[PDB]
Amino acid sequence: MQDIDLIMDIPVKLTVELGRTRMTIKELLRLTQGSVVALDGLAGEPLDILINGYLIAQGEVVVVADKYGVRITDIITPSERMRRLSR
Amino acid sequence: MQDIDLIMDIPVKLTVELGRTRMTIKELLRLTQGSVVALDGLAGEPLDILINGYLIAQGEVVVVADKYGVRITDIITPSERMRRLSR
Amino acid sequence: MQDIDLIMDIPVKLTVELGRTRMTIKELLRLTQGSVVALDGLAGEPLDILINGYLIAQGEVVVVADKYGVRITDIITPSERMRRLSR
Amino acid sequence: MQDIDLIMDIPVKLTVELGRTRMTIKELLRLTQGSVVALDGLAGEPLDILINGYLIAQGEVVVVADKYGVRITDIITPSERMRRLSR
Amino acid sequence: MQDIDLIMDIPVKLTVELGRTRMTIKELLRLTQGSVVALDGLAGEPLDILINGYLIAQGEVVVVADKYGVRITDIITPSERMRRLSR
Amino acid sequence: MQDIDLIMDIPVKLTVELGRTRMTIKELLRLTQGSVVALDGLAGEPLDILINGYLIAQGEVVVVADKYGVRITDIITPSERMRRLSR
Amino acid sequence: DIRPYDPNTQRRVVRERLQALEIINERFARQFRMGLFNLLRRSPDITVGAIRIQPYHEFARNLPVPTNLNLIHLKPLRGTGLVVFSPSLVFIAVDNLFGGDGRFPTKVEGREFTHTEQRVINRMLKLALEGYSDAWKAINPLEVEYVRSEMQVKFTNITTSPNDIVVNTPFHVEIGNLTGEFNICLPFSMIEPLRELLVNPPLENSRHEDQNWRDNLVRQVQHSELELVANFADIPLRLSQILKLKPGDVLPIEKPDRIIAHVDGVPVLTSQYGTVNGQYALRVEHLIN
Amino acid sequence: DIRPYDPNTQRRVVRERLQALEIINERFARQFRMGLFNLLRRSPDITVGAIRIQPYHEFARNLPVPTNLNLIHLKPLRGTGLVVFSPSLVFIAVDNLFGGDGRFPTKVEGREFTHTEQRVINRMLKLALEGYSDAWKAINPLEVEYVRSEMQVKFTNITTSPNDIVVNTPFHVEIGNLTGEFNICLPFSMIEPLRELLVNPPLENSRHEDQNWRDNLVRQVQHSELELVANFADIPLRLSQILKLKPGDVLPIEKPDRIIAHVDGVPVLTSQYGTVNGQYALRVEHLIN
Repeated sequence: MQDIDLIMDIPVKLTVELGRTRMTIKELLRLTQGSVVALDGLAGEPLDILINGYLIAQGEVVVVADKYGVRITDIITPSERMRRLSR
Repeated sequence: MQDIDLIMDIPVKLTVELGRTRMTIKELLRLTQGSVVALDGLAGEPLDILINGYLIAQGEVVVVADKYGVRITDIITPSERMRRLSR
Repeated sequence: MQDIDLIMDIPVKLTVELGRTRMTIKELLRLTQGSVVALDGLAGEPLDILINGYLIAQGEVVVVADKYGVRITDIITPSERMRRLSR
Repeated sequence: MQDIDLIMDIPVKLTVELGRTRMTIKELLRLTQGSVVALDGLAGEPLDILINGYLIAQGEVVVVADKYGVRITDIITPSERMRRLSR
Repeated sequence: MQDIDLIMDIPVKLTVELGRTRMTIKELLRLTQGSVVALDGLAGEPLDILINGYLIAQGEVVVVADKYGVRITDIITPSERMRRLSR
Repeated sequence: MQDIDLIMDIPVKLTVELGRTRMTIKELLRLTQGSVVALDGLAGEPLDILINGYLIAQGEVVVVADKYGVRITDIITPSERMRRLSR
Repeated sequence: DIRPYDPNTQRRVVRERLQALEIINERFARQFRMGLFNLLRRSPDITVGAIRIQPYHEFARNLPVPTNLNLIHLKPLRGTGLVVFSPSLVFIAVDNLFGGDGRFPTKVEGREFTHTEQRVINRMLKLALEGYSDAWKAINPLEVEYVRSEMQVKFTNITTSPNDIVVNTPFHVEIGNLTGEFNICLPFSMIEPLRELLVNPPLENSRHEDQNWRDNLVRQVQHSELELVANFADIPLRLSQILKLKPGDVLPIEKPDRIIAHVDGVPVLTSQYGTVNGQYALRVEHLIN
Repeated sequence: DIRPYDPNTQRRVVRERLQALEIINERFARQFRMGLFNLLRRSPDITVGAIRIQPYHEFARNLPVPTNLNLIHLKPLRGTGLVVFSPSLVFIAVDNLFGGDGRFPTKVEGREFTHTEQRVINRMLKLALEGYSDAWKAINPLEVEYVRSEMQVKFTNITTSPNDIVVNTPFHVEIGNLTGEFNICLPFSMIEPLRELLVNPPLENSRHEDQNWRDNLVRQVQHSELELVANFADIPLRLSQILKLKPGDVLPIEKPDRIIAHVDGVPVLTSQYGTVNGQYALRVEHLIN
């Protein structure tokens, strides 16, 4: 509608997250330069795409001539979103 | 539509601006504690309302029992928006 | 230094923000002429002062003979800035 | 008309802009002699042509026997002008 | 026409000149603070109005509530323009 | 020096400008005989003094027995000149 | 609930009880009673008035004109304190020091204090300063240094704004029919860092025990848990594009030289992505400091 | 709103309250009261008149003829200040210094001051100068140096134009039925650089704190953002050509040896265009200074 066009003039910010993990503060203090930290996500899984910190879609990492890119694959339809938030 | 409902779940940020002004850096350095700085806007003029830094409407300042509030009065329809951006 | 003097000749823009709030787009559509919108900030709190959209200090609202003014009170030293950005 | 002829006797000034970019003042201070600064525009894009600071047309860069020249290609018709100003 | 409307969106600059005179550089060096310099124009004569340094009309000086104003009186039709340029 | 004396023999032209303003061509066409046009400058402000179209000093308007005169007051030192050209 | 905003209006800030400040005031009252009895050769009666929290202008408007105002600094805290002596108390002290019996009631003058009266005020001020310093020492080390004496709010601006919150503790001195009063005013910002110390009642010193308590608290908190999130990169886009996200859509992003690790939106370090043990890894480079 | 212009007319400039100037005037009044009591052996009463802002000619027309005018310089500020002594005050001082009781009313003379009266005026002037210097020292270091004494506006032109704005602070001196008056006049341009210091009320010294405040303000502003625009070249043309801009139209331009970088119309440096990383680049050469 016309208000969709009005908010179209408003820029927004997109965020791509590689993964997430949980650990104690003591473990973080144990970490030093060159330390290795694992993530919950596996290899080849689509990465989360966030708009102002809200996940809306998923994509795959590509490189464009010198720049990283995300190839959108799937959405976060309410059933899947509720399932992943329940975790 | 359904995508309007989808983006409804996405929170946004609103910004209220009292006014704007222009000055040199030397004048800013001259400013000290307790200094007085004027603004382009006059008294009683509606204040700008910004969504993620984009002006969408104007309102008037009110106080709600202990908290400031903005009473929306007018919009920033494209003619007025272009006129005020041309300034 | 001399480069401080050089950039002094360069004018900058100052922005004063009354407050901020978050709401859904559906709530904004529900809003009409004369609607009342609340803000996160309370009454009497110092207002944010922004230079090109970056907060650098806080002040209090005064009126100069017919014109609004801001009476600077405090700064946004890195500890407080990080604390308020974490919110 | 006759007033078009009258203003024809009045000379005007034309400005050609290679490109535009945005950066912080701190980054500018970091810049030294021989520093490299990028621009938003890409390679081969038509350059903006400005009359007294107002964009009216676009052209392509050519060299005339020892002197640079602009080969006009397109106009800034209101739809495109509004689209590029919205950016 | 439509191009008149297009150039209407282009702002222009207007210049009002009180008068003109000719003197040697030695006389200018003789001039000090508070010195008196005469002009060719007489008292009550219409002042020249220039657009980007080109004379197009003449007017009379008025004051608007605190601001000087020019009350347009006559034009610079080609016969008069040639006559005054021949001087 | 001796070349200052040589150029002293060369006469120059001085220009006094009452004020300046900006308007559209359509507004100028709307103007008729007896129309009132405002200027950016206020009442009592020193007028610009131009040598061959270059501002070098400011003065105040006086009348000498039947002839207008300019009473020089201040200069256009580079800081003020840059500040007023930035406008 | 909805009210119109007035820039010339301000609200209050609940209650800020300072039991330690009251204890310091009582100790200073005892010391000053002893000092005044020593000085004037007569036994005074000092009553500690209720501690008052009010804007600076409200305190200023209640001060009789002229009044003796003394500027003091409570080192190492930053600010300027004020000691207020009413003209009646100064007149009583002058009368007592010069053999006056106090039978004659004091006459309103509204005149600047004489240099002899200035010396009387200084004699009172030194003892008051010693007493207050000793009283404050019981809870926290402080040094009081007098700056200058003024007779009007014109010579004030101890505070940046007239509406700034200040703490005023009145004291009433009685050596007979006399009921003289002196006040101590301190800006709230000066005592703001020591708010925790002044609010809760003091306990026994046990400085080593308190240090051990803090060490144990630090040790226990070290085993707490959080969530570490690393943002790969960010993209500026528009909502219309978001409405058109489909499989296979490629969005260009800027290549991040370093990966910044954030904890609840708080950056903690910058690293680089890697592949170790079949999972993504971050090679820590520098901590955010 | 529309009015006809008259070159012999001028307007006013709002209000320019100087609280610091009033405080300096009060301190100078105290010092001068002490000095006059020391000199004339009688207690004077000095009242500070309201500070006045008016054109120079308006101040000149109110001065009785003849009057004692003294030229002073407030170093390091550039200009010439004036100290105005009314003939009545000089006559009162002469009468007091020579045993006159003041019973006889003063007679209008309109005559030049005698050299003895000149020495009386100099004796007053030295004390006034010391007092005013001491008063100004409290807020900013200044030195006052007397230049010469004149008895008419003929010998003036402290100001370039008669309509220049000056600041006049009257003072009323009373040592009985006498109500003598002296004035201090200063051009506005002399105190223009110190306008910020004089307008807002002074605070505590805290010079190190103020320097730290300025340093923090500088540091925070250093992270601000702007827009950098480089103009390739400029062309002089006409509007008729602009109406005929079409695809393929070639317009000759002068080859720029250097590319000037402007920020909101403010040149900052000159550079040369280049092609680096597939995008246009500017090799910075010299900064605009």
